[PDB]
Amino acid sequence: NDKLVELSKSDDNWVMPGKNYDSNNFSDLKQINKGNVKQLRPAWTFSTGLLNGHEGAPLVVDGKMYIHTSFPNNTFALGLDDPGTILWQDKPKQNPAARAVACCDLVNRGLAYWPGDGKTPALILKTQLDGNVAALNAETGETVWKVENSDIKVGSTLTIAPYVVKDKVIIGSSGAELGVRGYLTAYDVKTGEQVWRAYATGPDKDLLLASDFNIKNPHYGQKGLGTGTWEGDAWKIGGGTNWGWYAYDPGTNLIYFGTGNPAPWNETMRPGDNKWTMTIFGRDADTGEAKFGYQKTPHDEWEYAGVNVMMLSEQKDKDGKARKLLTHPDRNGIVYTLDRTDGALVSANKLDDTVNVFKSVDLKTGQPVRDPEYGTRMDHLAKDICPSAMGYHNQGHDSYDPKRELFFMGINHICMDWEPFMLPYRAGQFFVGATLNMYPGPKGDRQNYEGLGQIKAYNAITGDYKWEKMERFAVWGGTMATAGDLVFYGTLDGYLKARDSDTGDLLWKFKIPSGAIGYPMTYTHKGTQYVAIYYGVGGWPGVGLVFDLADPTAGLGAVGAFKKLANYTQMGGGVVVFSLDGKGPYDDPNVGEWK
Amino acid sequence: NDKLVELSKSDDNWVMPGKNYDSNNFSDLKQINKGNVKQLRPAWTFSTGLLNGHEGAPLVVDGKMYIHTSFPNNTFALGLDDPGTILWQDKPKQNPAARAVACCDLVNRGLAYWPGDGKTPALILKTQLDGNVAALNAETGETVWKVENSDIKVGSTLTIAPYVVKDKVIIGSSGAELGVRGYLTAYDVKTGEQVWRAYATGPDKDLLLASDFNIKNPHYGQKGLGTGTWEGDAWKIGGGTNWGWYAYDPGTNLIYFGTGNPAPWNETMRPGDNKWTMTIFGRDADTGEAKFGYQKTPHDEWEYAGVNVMMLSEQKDKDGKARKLLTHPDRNGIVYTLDRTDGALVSANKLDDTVNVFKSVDLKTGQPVRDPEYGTRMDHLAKDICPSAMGYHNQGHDSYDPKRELFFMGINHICMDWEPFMLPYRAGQFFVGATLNMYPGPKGDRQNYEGLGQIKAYNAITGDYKWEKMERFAVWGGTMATAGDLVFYGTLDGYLKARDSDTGDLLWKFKIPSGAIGYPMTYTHKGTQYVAIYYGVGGWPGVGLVFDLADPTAGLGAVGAFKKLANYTQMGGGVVVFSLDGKGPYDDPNVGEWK
Amino acid sequence: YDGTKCKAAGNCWEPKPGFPEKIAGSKYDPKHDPKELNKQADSIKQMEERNKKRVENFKKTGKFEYDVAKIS
Amino acid sequence: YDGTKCKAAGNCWEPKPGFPEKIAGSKYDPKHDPKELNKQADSIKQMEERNKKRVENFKKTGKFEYDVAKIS
Ligand SMILES: O=C(O)c1cc(C(=O)O)c2c(n1)C(=O)C(=O)c1cc(C(=O)O)[nH]c1-2
Ligand SMILES: O=C(O)c1cc(C(=O)O)c2c(n1)C(=O)C(=O)c1cc(C(=O)O)[nH]c1-2
Ligand SMILES: [Ca+2]
Ligand SMILES: [Ca+2]
Repeated sequence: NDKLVELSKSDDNWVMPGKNYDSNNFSDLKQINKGNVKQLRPAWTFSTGLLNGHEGAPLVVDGKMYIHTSFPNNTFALGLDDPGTILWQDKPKQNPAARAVACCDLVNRGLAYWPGDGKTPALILKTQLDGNVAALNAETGETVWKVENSDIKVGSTLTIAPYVVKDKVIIGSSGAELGVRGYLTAYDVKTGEQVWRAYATGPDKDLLLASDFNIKNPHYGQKGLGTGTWEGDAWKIGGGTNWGWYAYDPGTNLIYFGTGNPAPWNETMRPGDNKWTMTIFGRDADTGEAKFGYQKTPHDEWEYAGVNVMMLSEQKDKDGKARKLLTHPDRNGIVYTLDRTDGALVSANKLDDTVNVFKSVDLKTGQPVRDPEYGTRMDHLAKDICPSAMGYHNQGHDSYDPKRELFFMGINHICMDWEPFMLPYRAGQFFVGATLNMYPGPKGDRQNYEGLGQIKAYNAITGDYKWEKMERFAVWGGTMATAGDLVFYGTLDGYLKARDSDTGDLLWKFKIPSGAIGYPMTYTHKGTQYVAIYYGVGGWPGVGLVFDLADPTAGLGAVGAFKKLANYTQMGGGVVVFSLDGKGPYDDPNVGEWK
Repeated sequence: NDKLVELSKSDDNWVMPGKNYDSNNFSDLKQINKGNVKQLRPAWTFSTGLLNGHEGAPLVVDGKMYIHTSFPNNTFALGLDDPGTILWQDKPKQNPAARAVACCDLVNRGLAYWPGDGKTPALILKTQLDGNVAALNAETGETVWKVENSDIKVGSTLTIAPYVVKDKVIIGSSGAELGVRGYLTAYDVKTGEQVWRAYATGPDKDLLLASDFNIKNPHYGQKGLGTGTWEGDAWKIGGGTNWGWYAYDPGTNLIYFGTGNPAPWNETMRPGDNKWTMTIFGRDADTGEAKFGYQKTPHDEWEYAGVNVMMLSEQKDKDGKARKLLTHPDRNGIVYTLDRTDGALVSANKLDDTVNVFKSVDLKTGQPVRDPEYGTRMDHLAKDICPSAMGYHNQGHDSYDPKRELFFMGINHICMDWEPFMLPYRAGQFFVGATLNMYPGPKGDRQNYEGLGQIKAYNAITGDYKWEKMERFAVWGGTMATAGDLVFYGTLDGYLKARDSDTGDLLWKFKIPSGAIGYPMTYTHKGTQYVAIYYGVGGWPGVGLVFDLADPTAGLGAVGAFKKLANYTQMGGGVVVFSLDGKGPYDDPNVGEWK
Repeated sequence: YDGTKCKAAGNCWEPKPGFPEKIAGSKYDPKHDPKELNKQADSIKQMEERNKKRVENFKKTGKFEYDVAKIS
Repeated sequence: YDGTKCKAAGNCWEPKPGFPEKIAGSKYDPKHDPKELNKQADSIKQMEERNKKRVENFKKTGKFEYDVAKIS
């Protein structure tokens, strides 16, 4: 969408998840920099009135901030000139039954925005846990249109954020833990009319493949694998849902995203590669057809849902060739980097050297070399597998410094024990079939259950890690970087941290109300630069804390892994905005007063 | 308790509700003053993980901060050197049925503290909505003893904060809206053993009166009125519960507090003065016997629950006599000031001149001159009565500047329409019997429903108001004043404000996450002075927002009165701590990190 | 009724124009069931009874037990 | 099974030592009920059907109505 592209070039805007179509989460603003960060302080705050995990980040467009919350997914609009006054609010009424079919806490990654043409006004697009997708009038908040995308009666819910490309909205899908066959849909932003819908498994017809799909990398596989790599109708409940993030290149007109884990978790019941879940896709924005597809984890047996963030860039490869790339830190512990024009593998390195599920990833066959010693299977107990189902990198949205050519990623250091079990499939009921036990990785304190995370600076071409740092808990919600030589990010134990982009030294941090599982964002308003971030621990890692679970194997094993989380934080829900010296709207105490 | 008295003299302590036994809420700390207030910023925050109203204020003793929350009444302990780490937490398991019998939101005014003698360790005393009173080990958080004070099956709950005097704990009571006969109890802080329990209605034996009760003011009334001013057994469900605050004078060894409104609200069903509710009491800490009792609102017909704050002081009266006083801003709109040694009336002025329920308060008969035009009664609709049942002053705990001899009070500007109705009494069910309709007072905007509050500086001897200021909403949770010439207080629309003690000019304010219904408190830690305050709107004024009510007469009429509250705030729950320039524990980003 | 004239010290209630001096047997008679009016009192002397046991036991054993059922 | 040898492009799955090449009729047969396996597909073409009505109506009337029942 060219207004969006234009708008995203503005520093007092943040018009889409990931800031821009490259989704680098990078700001050219250098007002707040490593020289003055130690003066960063809260300018104002806003409680959303809800508990549970608060993922994503707010949007700032045309002097207004749009805030989204966890279930029941409310939407608020604040005037940057007087944030204490809620311009309008949308409070959906949803079937409380949706709560029962949500695997990993009642979260939502964010709102999208469409500029408007003329006949139609600017719109705020949102998704609801219950499956509805709605378009709200950006200025009044009234509903322009609302349609059904996912049906909870079958286990399908929605947590992903919408994505606006040209004049269409892209909606993902969630539910693999309940055997939901994945599919992403494109709607007409103006009317809610369905343009195209592609599935992750089954007949090529449902897959919506371009006639030249993977023509440049025939070994990735091509026609017939949607059913070929499955036994019988198994694919019908094969999973592959996409609930992560997207990236877009106007040049190729391709939408870049990854599909999720196949169902069930029980490896033994899914003989075959399970094309096409766990795969990096290149789809044409308008037609929906896939031009290339590389499967990261053939026949998954760890739940390495391959939906993680896509970050685009342009760099020279080891041959000095300029390449249009896409970097992808997957759940399986490998950071993939492909040519975003034909899908060629450029590099696939381990996030951490403790990764042991794969010996390596053969760049010329594209297949990952499996170390049998760590696979899973019926009637067996696999131990000390890394990464765990939570992966060495999850839902967090990282960032990339175009100048340094460095990706700052929020890593997970968690391994697991695993043993599957048989179970029937009943639409509407969980279809996991595996009991896990997770704990800190080799570099963490396995005794006191701490040292579950890390943050590193990485180069996709060299594969070198400029620097690495250990975090008490997994760095779950992503990072953001500015030209001020800073890298900001929130932590589960309830901090907003800033590190030197070059050395990784911790320069500053603040104690926010609750753990952070979303990414920071920054904007300027009337000359002042602000940094905002949501607070409210939750998501998979906070499951035990949220639903008050004690059994270490509860919450699909997550509970045990974060047993110490409750000594550093409690639930919460809101936004904290920082500015140099806390400068803000109310510096003149009379603004907002009653006269 | 002499250690408490001693401890309260320390600036890095806040050992009891109201700061000290005089309960002036005054700090001699002048680090933060009207000269540098504009630099006050958030040092750190803490979400309590619960929604609903957060009243009271935290305690700070021996380098630790103790935080209390709303139902289910959790307790947290934070180390001032590293607040991000929860030392210990107490999470009570309570019958969810307690929620149904709570008139005004699931709040709790705070924790109390007992120094410990030798055999027994320092204790944190707390009350629970379900009626239990518990003593926790101040350092470990384990339960030392727990006893039943109120039974929810009969409508009696607990929201008041404990009060430690010498070696006993004083527990109030709540439930008049369900016809609960009031009684306060004194327990042995060491064992939980009941020492004495006095009731607010009935036989003098239950009233626990000293043989010389009101000997200095026989006209107040003496023996036999506990039943004499009622018809039949009506007193048995007469109300009079005490859920406000106390004050204590070691000199007189008297505990000062006020009793609540009689039941039901239906004036017609309670013929008689209803001794002894709505009365200011002077009870001996050890024996429990009452040495004086002045009834503020004989035969209440507006629900002017007389439980408001008691603030002691020593001033010269108009005759130049030095007097040991007690000032009491009541719900009925009159600020009473009596001699705290014999209970003599010294002054009784109107909080605001718009008070019309009483023409005046005759100082030599002690009776308030009633203006029939605004009373209530069966088969009639009273209109434009001021103050409303919410009163011109509620549960908020104000403060007093000993140097200026000024009381800074958080006032309510709300009037009401009223009409009672007959109804049976069934233990366990509400027994209100009156339908109200409230709105802004004369000085507010009755059109847009704003201008519901005000804050004033008042002199008890002169009756003069040094200054008055209008607030958008009622100033519900009290104020705190320091030698820095500042008066801090939180607002329902979600600010922490500071005004010049002399002029009342707004010098600074900050936007906290949610409305504030508790009072601010201040302490020093390692030389730095901090100001903390809870956030999380609720209580009676937030009822509509909390339980999502729309009917203006819902929430006992409160709903309509605060219909605009939801445009400025949402629920929340936590603590915000401010310090000059935001200086704090984490100025060195490495403190609290994982190594 | 303006509260100024008192039958006796501390007793100044007067019925409003048109209302009985005693609502007993009047249109406005509550007709309260003494069965109900006494529930609160029993509630307390049971609570006091249990607490008595809890406290005494604590004094005796030095260990506090809340469940009266488990006290001997 | 190390994923290195492939029956064909994009197809490299091999059974682990001791497991069938086809779980059909084996100890590990899911025995999935096709009745169940088809619930999801119907769910979608009903949702698409309703949305079709909602959208078309919106285009027609210029007014959006979510309740299909109220659409004519
Ligand atoms: O298969 C699925 O469709 C699906 C959906 C989601 C979700 O919607 O949030 C998660 C996962 N899987 C998953 O495996 C997991 O790692 C996870 C973590 C979180 C989180 O919000 O922290 N969501 C999800
Ligand atoms: O009669 C009673 O026992 C009783 C109890 C309480 C309470 O416990 O909080 C309130 C009231 N009355 C009352 O009239 C009212 O004004 C009120 C406001 C609030 C509040 O927390 O904001 N509590 C109470
Ligand atoms: Ca999953
Ligand atoms: Ca009351």
